Amino acid sequence: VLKFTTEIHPSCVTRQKVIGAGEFGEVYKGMLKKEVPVAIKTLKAGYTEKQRVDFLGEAGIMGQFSHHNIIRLEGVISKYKPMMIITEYMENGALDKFLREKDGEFSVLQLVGMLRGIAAGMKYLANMNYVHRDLAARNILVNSNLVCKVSDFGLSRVLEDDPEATYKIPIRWTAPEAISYRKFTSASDVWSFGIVMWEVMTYGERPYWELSNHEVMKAINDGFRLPTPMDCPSAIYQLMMQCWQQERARRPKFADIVSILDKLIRAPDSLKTLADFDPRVSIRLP
Ligand SMILES: Cc1cccc(Cl)c1NC(=O)c1cnc(Nc2cccc(C(=O)N3CC[C@H](C(=O)O)C3)c2)s1
Repeated sequence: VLKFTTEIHPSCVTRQKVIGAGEFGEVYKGMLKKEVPVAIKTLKAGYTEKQRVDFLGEAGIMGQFSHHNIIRLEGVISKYKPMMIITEYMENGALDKFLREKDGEFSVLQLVGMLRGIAAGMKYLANMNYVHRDLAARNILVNSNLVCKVSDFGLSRVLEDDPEATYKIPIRWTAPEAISYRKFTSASDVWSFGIVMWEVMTYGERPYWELSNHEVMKAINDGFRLPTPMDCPSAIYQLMMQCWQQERARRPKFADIVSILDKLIRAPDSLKTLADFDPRVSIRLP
């Protein structure tokens, strides 16, 4: 896969600021030689064979894709150490943190547009035979045009690197069959997409609040589902609910999701009809 990747010389790359970090490398904002901003992920000397395969495997996978809603690879530094993966720079960072910092600042149409973009990237990945396994707002990046792009690619590194994945998966974003018998498919990614819809429409509320992982699994198995967000179009809540069908075959495909979201956006008055919100509090005044 790496034959598809541009090998970039280190003198073309300036790291400027740390924006992410782990035990074996960091992510930087930087510039790439007409200079352009880029994100730069490093792998420090001493890495194992498995770490090298996982790290360059992420770039190898990303280099196979060309889609507006999938993070673009610019190239790699593999002939010098530390090794680096260089991608486009998404100026607004991770979607979950972005929404929590911008609570209430977007229109419903803007939020639905973000979901359409995520769904288009996921339809592309699914049709390219790539199962994400860790779809969540924390793994979507947002640029200065409000474009949302799917990130976090690889094999075993995806669930290994995510702190939300517990002994190892991120339970409350994961479909039942993936938890119960390890069946990860594009239809389990659709379940996750339903969770991401709820994260977007709530401005980054944590799914299921303080329920424990066991309590979430028991609730889902008993037929409970997340309640409607505040100010959520009825069509959007119906769509996320259908993503959470227990029976995999009843879930929409991403092709259906993209189609529905595009129709709603193109007739935006459809989004003015809101699902009823069940208040958890009662305020009464004489
Ligand atoms: C997705 C991917 C896979 C492998 C290797 C790499 Cl280099 C990448 N690309 C990335 O991780 C990223 C691309 N764009 C990113 N943007 C980003 C991430 C986290 C925070 C921010 C952000 O909003 N910041 C605002 C304050 C600070 C700044 O102004 O740079 C950081 C931006 S991360």
